[PDB]
Amino acid sequence: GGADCGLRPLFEKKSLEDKTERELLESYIIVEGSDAEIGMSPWQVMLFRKSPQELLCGASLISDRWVLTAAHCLLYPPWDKNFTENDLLVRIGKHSRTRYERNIEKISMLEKIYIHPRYNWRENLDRDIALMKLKKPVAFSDYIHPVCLPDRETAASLLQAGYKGRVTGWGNLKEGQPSVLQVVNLPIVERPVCKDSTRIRITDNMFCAGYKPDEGKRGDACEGDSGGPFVMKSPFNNRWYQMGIVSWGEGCDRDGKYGFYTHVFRLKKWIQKVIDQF
Amino acid sequence: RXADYEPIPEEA
Repeated sequence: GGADCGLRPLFEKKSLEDKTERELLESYIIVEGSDAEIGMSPWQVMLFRKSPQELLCGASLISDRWVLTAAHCLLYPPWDKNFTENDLLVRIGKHSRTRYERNIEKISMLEKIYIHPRYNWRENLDRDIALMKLKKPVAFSDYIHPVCLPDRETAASLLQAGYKGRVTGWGNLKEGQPSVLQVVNLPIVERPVCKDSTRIRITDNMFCAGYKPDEGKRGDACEGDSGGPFVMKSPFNNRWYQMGIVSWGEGCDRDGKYGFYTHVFRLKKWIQKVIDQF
Repeated sequence: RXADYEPIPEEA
C-alpha cells in the first residue's frame, strides 16, 4: 500500500480533524504529551521482544510488508544489544500499551532486518535507520494504515525551523508508563541551535526538535519512544509524511536539550534501493 | 537515550 498513504481512515477519509492537527498547520508559515485519539496514528507500530515480553521501541508502517525504525533498536553494541528476526515481533493497530487488543491489533513476524551499512553506533548514531520485512502482508483497517515517505519537494518546504511535527509513542512519561499511546507536537529547531546544545558531533543526517527554554512549552520523546515516527501533515495534499525517526537525546525534556531525529529524506535512496532489491 | 505487558495469546 502506498497510493493511499498518509490518509487516515478515521480522519482524512471522513473529513474529520484530530484535536491538535490545526497546531501543525498553523505553524507552516513521551514527556508532556497527551493521550492519542483512536486511529490518530494508524502507522504506529510497537517493536516487541518475544523472550521477556517487553516493549523495545516504536516503529512505523510504510507499506503492507515494510516497517521502518531506528537501527539502535536492533543493534547497539555498547549495551550488548544485537537482535535478530526471531527475537522480535511487531504489533500493529494498537492504542493500549499493555493490553493485548483482541480483534484490533495484528502481530507479525519478521522475515528480514536491514540496517544501514554506514550506521555509526560507535560515535553519534549517524544514519540511525533500519528496515524490517514482515513475513506476511498486513491487512489495513481503520486502525492500520501506512504513512507516506517524503519526496524532495515535500522535504524542502516542510523541514523548516519553527514548523511543527508530531511524535507518538508508549515510552516513559518522565526521564511512569502511559496506559495509551501518547502524542506531542514539537517545532523543528535551527541547526546551529541544535549543534550548540551538545558536545556530540551532529551530521546532515539528523535534525533536532523541541521547545527552547524561553518558549514556555515543553515536550520530548523518552525511553521506549525511539524508533518511532516524527510526522508532518502536508498542507498541499493533506497527507501525513514521516520526516524523521526518533533517534537520540540527552535525557528527556531537559531545558536547553533537544531530541534528535534521523533525517528520512536524506536516507531515502537507501530505503528505495533496499525495497527495490529485496 | 538510548532505548507490565499482558501475555500475547497463541494468535500469531
